[PDB]
Amino acid sequence: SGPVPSRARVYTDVNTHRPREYWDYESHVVEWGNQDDYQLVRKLGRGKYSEVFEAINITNNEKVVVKILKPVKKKKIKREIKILENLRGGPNIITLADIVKDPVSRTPALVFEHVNNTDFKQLYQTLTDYDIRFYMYEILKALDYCHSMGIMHRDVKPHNVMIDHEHRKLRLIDWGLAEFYHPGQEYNVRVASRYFKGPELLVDYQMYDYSLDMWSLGCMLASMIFRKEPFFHGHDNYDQLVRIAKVLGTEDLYDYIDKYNIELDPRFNDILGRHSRKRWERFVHSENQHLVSPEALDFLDKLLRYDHQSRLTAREAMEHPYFYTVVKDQA
Ligand SMILES: NCCCCn1cc(CCn2nc3c(Br)c(Br)c(Br)c(Br)c3n2)nn1
Ligand SMILES: [Cl-]
Repeated sequence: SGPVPSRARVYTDVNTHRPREYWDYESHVVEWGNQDDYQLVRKLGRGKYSEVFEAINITNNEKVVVKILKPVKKKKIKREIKILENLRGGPNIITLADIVKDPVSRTPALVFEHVNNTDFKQLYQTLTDYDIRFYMYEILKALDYCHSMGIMHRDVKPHNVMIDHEHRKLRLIDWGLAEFYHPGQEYNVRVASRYFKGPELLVDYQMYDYSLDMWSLGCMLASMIFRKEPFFHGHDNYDQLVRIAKVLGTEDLYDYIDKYNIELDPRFNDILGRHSRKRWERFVHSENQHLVSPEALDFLDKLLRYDHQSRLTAREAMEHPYFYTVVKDQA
């Protein structure tokens, strides 16, 4: 008996109703510009599968960010580009400015709009209760859009969220793991970062959807309001589930496994054990209480679910009382 199939509650067939070329990214033709149009100023960091540089466009003298791609399948490069082009102009989505190759190394490079970003290691420790609600709302705008455009991000984490706190603007970046959602498709579970992997990835359930991003959002929200980074601190993919089980309890976990008839890895049986579902007040203490509210806990609780079908959609999340003040001020 194989695993029970699954479909997305929302935006299920959006890609099917679009032209083939929208999602069939393998056939997409790429027009490569010249890297000589950009002069690298300084290195912004050594990314996961790239080298990221701040650069200036010598044509119009404007600051950009050049992301030199590390050698990956051309198929995946076309995917990231096509997804970036499909989402351009969208709310809080990073803007792909250009696509170039170095004249010598012939190495593919992506050029993005610049964002005056403050790292979350320095920023998140300063954010107020409102700041969290505000920026969470901005990410939801991005998630709701890309989900509506038939795209899972599959790598939602603080490092992929550039925040210009001075101008209160937010950009969701790094779409290299993003993929088009098609109903019935079995996806690779080896995506996202370990601390932000959804349970479906940890138990190897391949037929997931947009709701994967909502779990990652939940992990982010938990780490911010509780000031515990990361919230689920596992030492590997297996222990990660154990860390989650020690919070959400093992009862809902095994029910989740039974519902989708998931064949659990033989390793899991001993390390999981038996754990109760903890109350969120346990994580509330003297230093984080000013960020924790009954609305926040209610909203967080509806993001962090084993059953991906039972998690809030992005739009549902935006309509939560947690964001009532934010919505009002944006009018
Ligand atoms: N934990 C120690 C601190 C070092 C880690 N770290 C990572 C970063 C982010 C660097 N960065 N900025 C980017 C901008 Br702006 C754009 Br636009 C794009 Br696209 C990318 Br990819 C960026 N990466 N800071 N500290
Ligand atoms: Cl959604």
